[PDB]
Amino acid sequence: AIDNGALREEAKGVFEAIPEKMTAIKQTEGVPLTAEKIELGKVLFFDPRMSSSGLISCQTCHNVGLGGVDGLPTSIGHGWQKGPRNAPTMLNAIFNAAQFWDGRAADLAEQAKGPVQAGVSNTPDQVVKTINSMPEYVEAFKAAFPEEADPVTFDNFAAAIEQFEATLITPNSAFDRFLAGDDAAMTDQEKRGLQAFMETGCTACHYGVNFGGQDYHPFGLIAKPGAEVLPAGDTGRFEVTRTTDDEYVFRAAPLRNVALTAPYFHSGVVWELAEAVKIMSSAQIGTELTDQQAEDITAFLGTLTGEQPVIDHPILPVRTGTTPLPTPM
Amino acid sequence: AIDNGALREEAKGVFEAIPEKMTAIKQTPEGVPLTAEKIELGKVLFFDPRMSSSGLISCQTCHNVGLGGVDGLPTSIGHGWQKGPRNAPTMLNAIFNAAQFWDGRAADLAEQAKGPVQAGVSNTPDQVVKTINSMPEYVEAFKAAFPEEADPVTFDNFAAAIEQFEATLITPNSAFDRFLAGDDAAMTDQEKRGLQAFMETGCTACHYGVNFGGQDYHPFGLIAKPGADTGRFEVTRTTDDEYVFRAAPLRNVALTAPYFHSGVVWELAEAVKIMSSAQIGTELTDQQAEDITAFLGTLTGEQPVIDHPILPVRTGTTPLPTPM
Ligand code: HEC
Ligand code: HEC
Ligand code: HEC
Ligand code: HEC
Ligand SMILES: [Ca+2]
Ligand SMILES: [Ca+2]
Repeated sequence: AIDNGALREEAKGVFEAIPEKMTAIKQTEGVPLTAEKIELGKVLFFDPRMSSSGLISCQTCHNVGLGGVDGLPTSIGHGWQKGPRNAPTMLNAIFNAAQFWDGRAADLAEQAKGPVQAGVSNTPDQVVKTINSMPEYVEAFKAAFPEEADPVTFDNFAAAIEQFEATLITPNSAFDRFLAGDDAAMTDQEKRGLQAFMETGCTACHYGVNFGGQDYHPFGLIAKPGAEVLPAGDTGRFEVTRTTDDEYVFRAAPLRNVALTAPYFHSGVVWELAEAVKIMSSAQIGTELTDQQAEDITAFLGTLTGEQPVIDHPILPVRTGTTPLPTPM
Repeated sequence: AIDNGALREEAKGVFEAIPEKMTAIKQTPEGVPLTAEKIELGKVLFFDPRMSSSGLISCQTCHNVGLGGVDGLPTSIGHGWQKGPRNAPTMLNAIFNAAQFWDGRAADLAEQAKGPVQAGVSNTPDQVVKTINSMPEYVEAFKAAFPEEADPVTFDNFAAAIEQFEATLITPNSAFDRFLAGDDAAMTDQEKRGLQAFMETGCTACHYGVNFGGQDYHPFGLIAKPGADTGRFEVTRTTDDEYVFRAAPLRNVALTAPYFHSGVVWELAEAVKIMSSAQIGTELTDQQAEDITAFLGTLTGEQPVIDHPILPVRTGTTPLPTPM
């Protein structure tokens, strides 16, 4: 066992490296990324005054220094949520065709907007009024949206953030460098894991540029008896189960930077990556791993960690006399 | 009115410009030298929300570098020394404040060497250290920053590193400093009338030196006027001068609403008018209040531009965050 050329050839049939840099989005030549929109989006992403309490920004739950996530079990950040979910990483989110953790199959079907806009309530008006009250924001929106008479809209808020989101990509992980042609980029163990990941059927669901993130499956995590009275490391506390009549579905989690984004699953109840791998060894989904395979895939998944964005923290617009006051709650 | 040379000369006897860059801290002689390794580790810690039991709150949360070094909210509770919720003061130029707390009884204030980060600091220290030790990138950074120490991951060192980072959170070259340094056109006529009124109406009794405050305490604080505008609050003497408040440092005041220890005033103009009162020996005309308000905007310096640190990755034995 262990031919690099064979392994690379096989991995190239199913995965793709993350690009070094994005130049446009929404190619279906798409929409040019521009410095002005990117910078406004960054400002918006870090501004806690876009929340009612004035403490919560996108950066709070999708923290760029912590793998694009908050490292906590669950939160509620978007109107489309039925309940609390683990925050997915913003890193590489631009590549995910499937935009939600879970839903009724037939409802996710005819659903266009992502989490930022889905459904979106009072918020848009409240966001715009907050933006309008600060002249530095108004000036920024006019520069980012030069062809727009009326540029401070919730759609434009969402558009500027999406442009910033497109810069939050993590090229040059060990796996990507292996893929490009560097044999020494991965260990023997990590290569054994790549091989096992591909042969045991994980790729049915975790494939393409993001190793997941593209489609939904009638399978999701549940607690076994006493899960909440058992050691947070303890094996066999949770397992995956097929939903009844396949009617409810979960997105196959995009596994890029997975080593950075514990805890795991839609409920954020698993803290060890090895345990998440063992849980995805299941007769029900059609994957079974030996102890060895589980160990090697775990080591493999560490190679999906890319170069983290280096981001200057923005200086936020000063509030003015009629900026809406934050709510205590 | 407005002999520039004379006004500048007057300002220099009572205020100082913010230095371009700090080189050492704790000069009591050559102080402690600032180093790259310590500043860097201090920045990581400052942004790391895993330093709180909830895993959500970092120093950055309440002292937000993109928001003038503050959270912009009326009050919070961040340090075991607080008697009650207080408006979070700015991190910007805090290094220069000899007075360390919003308020307290004169005596408890008198006996005390440790600032907010360390005062009264419980089980926190062990929890913090355990958390840092569980991540090898932290242990490496601590070894690099404190090379002379066999046991470098301590709560003392956590605070010492953050203190070095804090020393880079300074804001030189405000319009007032540029005027002080010789640029007559750095401030408008109104702003200069404001400087002049600030100096002659007695504000400098308490708001003086490099930070326009931050240096001592006074038996005077903000209280609400009953009712459930403009006459909503007033400054008042404490019950007998045993209870005192720190003269707020006015650097970057334009950026750090809301105002006063309770964070109940939103408009700078109103905070100025509040500080006009015979109680403290100040009295402003309508025109002086307005000129002083414009002037206080010349205290807004160059905001630090900081690369957001990439945090150490947690491991199997990193303590889990608390539901809260
Ligand atoms: C916590 C209180 C959050 C706030 C603040 C923000 N987000 Fe979020 N985000 C959060 C959760 C719990 C989820 C999962 C929702 C679900 O049930 O599917 C999300 C999801 C996203 C995504 C999708 C990522 C993907 O993999 O495709 C994106 C792009 C996203 N969120 C962006 C985002 C923006 C731009 C925010 C500021 C306006 C924001 N989030 C805040 C939790 C929280
Ligand atoms: C389709 C039937 C799947 C196959 C085959 C595999 N996975 Fe999977 N994975 C799938 C879903 C629907 C989910 C989310 C489930 C939930 O309840 O949250 C996942 C999730 C993971 C994770 C967690 C990643 C995260 O960010 O939380 C990991 C580490 C993972 N899956 C690994 C993995 C392995 C190694 C597989 C082959 C053995 C595998 N998955 C197969 C869908 C499907
Ligand atoms: C909100 C939950 C906060 C957290 C998180 C942090 N701080 Fe804080 N800080 C907060 C308040 C309400 C106050 C005033 C305390 C008082 O009543 O006097 C402070 C004060 C400071 C200061 C004093 C600054 C000055 O103007 O001289 C400093 C230097 C400071 N705090 C530092 C600091 C550090 C390093 C933090 C992370 C360890 C941190 N604060 C968190 C509110 C909150
Ligand atoms: C000594 C008795 C003082 C004199 C004279 C002046 N100020 Fe003051 N100031 C003082 C204290 C003790 C405080 C905080 C009190 C509290 O309850 O919080 C302040 C605060 C301010 C502020 C608010 C700044 C903030 O960051 O919250 C401003 C804008 C201010 N002071 C301005 C000001 C002016 C214009 C003065 C001359 C007319 C003046 N102060 C005098 C103490 C004292
Ligand atoms: Ca996660
Ligand atoms: Ca304030």
